[PDB]
Amino acid sequence: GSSGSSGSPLDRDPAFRVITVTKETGLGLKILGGINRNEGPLVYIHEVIPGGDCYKDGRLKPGDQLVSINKESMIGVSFEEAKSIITRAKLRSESPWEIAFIRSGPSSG
Repeated sequence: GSSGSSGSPLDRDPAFRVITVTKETGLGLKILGGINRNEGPLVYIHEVIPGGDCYKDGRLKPGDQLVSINKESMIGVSFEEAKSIITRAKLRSESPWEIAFIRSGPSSG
């Protein structure tokens, strides 16, 4: 059957949500954590820079756990890497920004 449980490096989350942010100038998003950093190994939104693509979206916020941007991996990655991807992303292209993270919170009742 299936083997694992206890603990694992990679494993898609149940509340894993994926959205898209209208790309115009560039990502303009900050990340936190890093297998080397203290906030890691998980990666989260350090802060939404005022004047970015996501900034306008709002869907995302500072503190949310990221998963992958554009088409890379943010889970269990190097703080510099995740950040290196944003600026390395397509940028100034035609397709929007592929944002993947986990969404889940108390709503109503």
